[PDB]
Amino acid sequence: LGPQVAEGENVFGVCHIFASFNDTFVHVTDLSGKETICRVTGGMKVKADRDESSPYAAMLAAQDVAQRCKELGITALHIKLRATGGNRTKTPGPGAQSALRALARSGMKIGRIEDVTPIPSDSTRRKGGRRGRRL
RNA sequence: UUGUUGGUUUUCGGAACUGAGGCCAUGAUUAAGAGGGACGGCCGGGGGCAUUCGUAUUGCGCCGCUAGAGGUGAAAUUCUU
Ligand SMILES: [Mg+2]
Ligand SMILES: [Mg+2]
Ligand SMILES: [Mg+2]
Repeated sequence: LGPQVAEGENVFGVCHIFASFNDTFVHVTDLSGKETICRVTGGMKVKADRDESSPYAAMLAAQDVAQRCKELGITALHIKLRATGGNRTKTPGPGAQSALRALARSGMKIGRIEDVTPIPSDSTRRKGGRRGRRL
């Protein structure tokens, strides 16, 4: 079902991983990124909203992305990790490691890894007020 | 400053204006680790006007795949074939 490639050569995809503190997205596209092979999220694997960002949920999602990518015919992935970005946090959420760990452990070749968190050159006011989120 | 009068022969001192002189060693303290100002080469997210760029947030159009997404201590209001 995949492309006709020599067995000494492999076909590359791009896995956009969006690891927030509320959910994890494992999204594999082609090199252009316009076409999609398989987007599974951490909320598609758990029943509780609290666990949508869990490392376990991120691992299970990465595993479904790995199987679909292989059956479609992807063999290697370029990783593009991102946090929420913008005015929000820049550290990737707890599911970032498990998703990338699960991809490598699922027999998925890894190409180039790069952080793509959108960083503002300063921007819109952040939510919370000047006194912040007084939790 | 002439005692027979008066005219005094008058002189007299002072007070103004004015010209030419000489003479004074002729006449201006210093340059504030006070200040002002000049100049010189710099220096600075100092101020005003115009201009340029940056990515992000939000919205929209097209395309892809898909059933969730979001949010939280947990949720729900909310968005969604
Ligand atoms: Mg969540
Ligand atoms: Mg959620
Ligand atoms: Mg406190």
